[PDB]
Amino acid sequence: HHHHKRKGIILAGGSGTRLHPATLAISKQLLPVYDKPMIYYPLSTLMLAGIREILIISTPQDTPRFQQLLGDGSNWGLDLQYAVQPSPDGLAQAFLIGESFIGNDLSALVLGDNLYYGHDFHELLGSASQRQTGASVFAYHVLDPERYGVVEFDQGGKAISLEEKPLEPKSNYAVTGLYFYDQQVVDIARDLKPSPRGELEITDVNRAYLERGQLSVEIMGRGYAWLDTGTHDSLLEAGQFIATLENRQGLKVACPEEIAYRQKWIDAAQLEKLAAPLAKNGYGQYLKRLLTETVY
Amino acid sequence: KRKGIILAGGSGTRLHPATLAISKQLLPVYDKPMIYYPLSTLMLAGIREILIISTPQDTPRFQQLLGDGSNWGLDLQYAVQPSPDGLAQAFLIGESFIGNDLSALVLGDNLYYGHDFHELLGSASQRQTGASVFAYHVLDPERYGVVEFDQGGKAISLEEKPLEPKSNYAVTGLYFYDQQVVDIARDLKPSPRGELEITDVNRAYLERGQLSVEIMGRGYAWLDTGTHDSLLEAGQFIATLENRQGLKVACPEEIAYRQKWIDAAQLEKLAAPLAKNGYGQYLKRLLTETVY
Amino acid sequence: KRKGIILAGGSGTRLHPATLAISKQLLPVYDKPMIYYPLSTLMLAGIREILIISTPQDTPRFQQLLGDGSNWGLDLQYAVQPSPDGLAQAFLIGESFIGNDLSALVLGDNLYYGHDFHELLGSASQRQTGASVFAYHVLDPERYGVVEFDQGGKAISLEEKPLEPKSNYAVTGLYFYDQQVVDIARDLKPSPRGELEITDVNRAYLERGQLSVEIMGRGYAWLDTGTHDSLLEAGQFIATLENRQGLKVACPEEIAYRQKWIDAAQLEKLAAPLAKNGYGQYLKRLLTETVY
Amino acid sequence: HHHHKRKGIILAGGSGTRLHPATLAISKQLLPVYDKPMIYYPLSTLMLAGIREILIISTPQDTPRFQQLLGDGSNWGLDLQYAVQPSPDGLAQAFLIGESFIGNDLSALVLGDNLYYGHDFHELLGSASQRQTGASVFAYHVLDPERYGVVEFDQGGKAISLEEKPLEPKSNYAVTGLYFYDQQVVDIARDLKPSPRGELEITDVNRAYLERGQLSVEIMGRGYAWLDTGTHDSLLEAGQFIATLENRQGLKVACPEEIAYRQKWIDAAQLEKLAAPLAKNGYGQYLKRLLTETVY
Ligand SMILES: CN(c1c(N)n(Cc2ccc(Br)cc2)c(=O)[nH]c1=O)S(=O)(=O)c1ccccc1
Ligand SMILES: CN(c1c(N)n(Cc2ccc(Br)cc2)c(=O)[nH]c1=O)S(=O)(=O)c1ccccc1
Ligand SMILES: CN(c1c(N)n(Cc2ccc(Br)cc2)c(=O)[nH]c1=O)S(=O)(=O)c1ccccc1
Ligand SMILES: CN(c1c(N)n(Cc2ccc(Br)cc2)c(=O)[nH]c1=O)S(=O)(=O)c1ccccc1
Ligand SMILES: [Cl-]
Ligand SMILES: [Cl-]
Ligand SMILES: [Cl-]
Ligand SMILES: [Cl-]
Repeated sequence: HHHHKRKGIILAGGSGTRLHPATLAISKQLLPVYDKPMIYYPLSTLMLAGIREILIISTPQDTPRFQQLLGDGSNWGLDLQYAVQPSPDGLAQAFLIGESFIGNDLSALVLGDNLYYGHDFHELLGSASQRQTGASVFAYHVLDPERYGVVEFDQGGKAISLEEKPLEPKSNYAVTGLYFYDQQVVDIARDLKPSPRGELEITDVNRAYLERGQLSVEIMGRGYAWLDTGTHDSLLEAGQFIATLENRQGLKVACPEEIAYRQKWIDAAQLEKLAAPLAKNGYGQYLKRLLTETVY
Repeated sequence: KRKGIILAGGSGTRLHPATLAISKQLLPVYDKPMIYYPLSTLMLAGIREILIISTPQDTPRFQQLLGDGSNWGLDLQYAVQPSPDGLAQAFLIGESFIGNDLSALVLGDNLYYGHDFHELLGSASQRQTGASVFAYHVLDPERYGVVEFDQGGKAISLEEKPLEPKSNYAVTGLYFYDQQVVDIARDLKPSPRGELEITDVNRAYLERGQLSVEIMGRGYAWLDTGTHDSLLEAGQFIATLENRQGLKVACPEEIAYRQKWIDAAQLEKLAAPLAKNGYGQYLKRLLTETVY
Repeated sequence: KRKGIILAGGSGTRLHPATLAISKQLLPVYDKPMIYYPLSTLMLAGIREILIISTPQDTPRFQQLLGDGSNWGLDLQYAVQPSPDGLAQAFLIGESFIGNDLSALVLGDNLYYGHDFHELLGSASQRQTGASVFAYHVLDPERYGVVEFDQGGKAISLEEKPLEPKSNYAVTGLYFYDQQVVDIARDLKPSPRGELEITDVNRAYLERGQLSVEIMGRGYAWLDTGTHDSLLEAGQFIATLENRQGLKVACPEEIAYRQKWIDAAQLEKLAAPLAKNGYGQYLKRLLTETVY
Repeated sequence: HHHHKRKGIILAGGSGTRLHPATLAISKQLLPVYDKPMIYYPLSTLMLAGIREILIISTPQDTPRFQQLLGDGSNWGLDLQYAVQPSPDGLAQAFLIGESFIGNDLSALVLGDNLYYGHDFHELLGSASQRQTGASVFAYHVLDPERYGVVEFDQGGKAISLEEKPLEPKSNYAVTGLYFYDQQVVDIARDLKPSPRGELEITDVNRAYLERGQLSVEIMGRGYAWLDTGTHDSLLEAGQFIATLENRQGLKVACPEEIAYRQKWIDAAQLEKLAAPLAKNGYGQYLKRLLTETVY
């Protein structure tokens, strides 16, 4: 039968019991990093990549809290839809849950607990999303590559293997929780078998693209900060890091209102209304300052 | 016998958007939910029957977190504050819970630390008549109830958020009352800023010579949770203590255990669901380590 | 009468390159030089005659920083440790300074904080015979002198950096001795790792039943300065206390002032050269504020 | 009479009494930021700009400590010379003190207490130093522009005024403590008169270049961190910021040995020797890892 843009997914489900009891009353991706909820950072990340149709995947328990926080996205020039993940059966599951949302479009997956910062981050995202076929991932040098998907490179910089949490990592380059995919991903994810843990592995997805000669791995250099939210200690460092940048600059990191404003998905009048309910705190005052300041 | 209340109500829009999705006192300070700290404080004071007051939206979540308390040897109840009309409203909402008993109120977002905290709370809770509060030296007393002392160290006035504070001594968020507080609370009128003021309660006792203001010395940490920057500093402070010591601040299960409100067997069971993380490992280690 | 020693000697190459240019105990923890903290500790213990031992390179700089002590009502002297041959060498270098008197040793990079620290030090310094030390629960006891206690709480062994620690109780860097320590130090032989061990001194008193090990409870902060990460945590801990309180930890001038070793007029003069910064402003405010 | 590259200056003199008593025993620029002395960061910054001949200006009291720390630079492929600043008479004084060092060459001034971090920092420095005439400065958005030299821009992005610590800043763009100059600077600095404070102002120097149509002002964007070392509080945040980046990555910020190595001012054998004396700590172990790791 005859036939004739990129959608975003934020996976913000269960971190199981790993951070209990801190996370007994709410999901991790609603905990604040400094002044804003965690999910603002990966959300702003998708927005920075130019993505406006976004699916937020969470637990059944917490979907209402995400919905209360973010609405349908139309205040920030977005359309946000919602899906639930009954059981934390792995990251690749986002594509089965997100199958009808994705449709026949390209996609991007971002972990709902991943924080990024740096210069020309916009352009780094822009190059990944412009690649219309294949998958694109980012490799970041870390102290503890054993905890991550690890990329092995040959002498000419070419990616030649991927291993999920190897005990003896071939390099210190970890695959970050930000992923760009073409229209082949749903089918790749549908045919995965659970790993020995009992999860549908994103690293198997990425390996399938690697075996087709269609995985781009770009370096996210050391001049970027890819922050750890894995532990209570790392969470605290993430808050301190953002607080230090924000107090130094009088500018915010991953303020979604700002990113919409600079993308011109919202205008001055719209942003002025969003500042009204928050006028008596620093966040609404910050939104108001953005209306009459040129920031390069 | 003394009953406890934790007022863990709404902090307006002051910390939005971080508190949009959920109330402050369910956010963590480092490894545990903020409310673990004031709950632990009441438990250290020997108080086992405790009323938790939160917004109507968040009461299910406090309930889900803490249950009826029986697993930690407590008897928890729950009640709602529909609107943030002032801290003294705790005694009106809590009137039937209190009954004819002595009471203590702690604010749901106040963190305490220090040597002999147990005996400081115990000397306040043993005082069967009158009211006991604590005064603590702060940088910014305008934000609090401010105690003025005469040259003999005797408290002579209390002012709520004065524009010109008389000293740097702030009343902490921890209050012990006798059987008169309910009746004093019932007679309160709203202040200029629309609230039933805990400070007017304390002023009623001060006017009868019945307010014991004890100094919480500079060797105690009373931590600030009122701003994003201070919520952060507190996490860092707790983390530095717990990583130095291999011991936890305000772990309710440990406090129950050392009060002997639960025995070894029950603590073992509590450590089971969390066995794979540090928090349950910590509980397990408490069974066979002597900590002075 | 009891004399003090601060051992502020070399920490090898362990923290290089940060300590290449200058010794650790002249680096700041937040607003003040590390040594202000242990010096303040000795002063809180009532000790006014104090010997500062540093490397030969850095003694001029300790001298330049602190002078003879007379401006703060102290009597400071100085001596050198040519090589880091162990903490017990303090008593050999310090032999003639000590004379026939009681002594206390504090390590130059140890930070203490807590309620009733004054009375904890005072009960140790009042014990005119034997030796008093403090045991503190830590995560990593292998790094320290480790106390083992029997079931009655009585100390029964000390091991320096054991591979298999018997408890989590570390001996802190703060030691009170009677008139026997010099003679015990003189008889020490170097350990396998080439040092005159403070732990062998304490073991000599333990074998005579003369070692008082008191618990420094979990409500005290004994902060770690041994790593870059811990030096940082300490700055953050001090900063959080001082910014919350508008009061300083281990300001020597305040301690002198409250001991009444200097009077109002002398404190005023001390606040003059620093008047344009917070540290001198702080000193000036101490003249006309009552702090309990 | 007939005639026929860029030198660096680090100003690391007195911060007066402002941080006393912390700075009573040593100068500020020898205090560590996390694991390394402060002066390593601006030094590495000059090295990143490709500058190998560098003059360190300090107090007479502390010149030996700087010399003990850094030597003559030949271990790191540099030549380091030393000068003293008897009295803290302003930043522009570096050019009178440095006059014979500079000679007839181009120059760069960096404050000895300035910390920078970000992606493509190398390329940002490269563009400033390639400009062979005029001066080049960097403008950075900050919360407290009143404390700094402030750049005013017109509607087309063009710099039109500079004011030193204005009470009512025309923008939030502060001039950073990193400056590139052509051969005119010594003469400009010689003819300055002290300000009402009694200092030779770097902002007057920069204004003189602006009045000649020869000041380039480039934006150092918000994706860079220009950290504050002005206060005990900011110092502590600077240490936390570096510690968080370093523990996350297993890579160092402004390790001078590394920068020399990557510039190829030193070779593998030379770097191996520099690791020998530090082998039992993390810093020497880090130098050793750099010998057999490819880091992009
Ligand atoms: C610091 N960054 C940042 C930047 N650069 N910007 C400016 C910006 C926003 C949108 C566009 Br279109 C181009 C520039 C912003 O408004 N908020 C930001 O957080 S970032 O590009 O590194 C970043 C963006 C989104 C999430 C996390 C980091
Ligand atoms: C550090 N403190 C503390 C202490 N002291 N203890 C020991 C202890 C617990 C219960 C009892 Br009856 C006696 C001693 C504990 O198990 N957990 C603690 O967090 S504390 O008394 O300052 C404290 C207790 C509760 C909440 C906040 C601080
Ligand atoms: C916070 N502490 C402290 C206290 N408590 N005081 C008050 C004080 C000082 C001297 C005396 Br005689 C009695 C009380 C002070 O002036 N400075 C302090 O730093 S402390 O006793 O825990 C302490 C003292 C000295 C070094 C480190 C901590
Ligand atoms: C994080 N940065 C950094 C980087 N990028 N590098 C890598 C690098 C070093 C030299 C060259 Br030629 C090209 C790349 C490094 O070895 N150490 C560094 O600190 S940086 O460019 O932002 C920087 C360099 C020097 C001082 C402060 C920051
Ligand atoms: Cl980079
Ligand atoms: Cl105290
Ligand atoms: Cl204690
Ligand atoms: Cl940028």
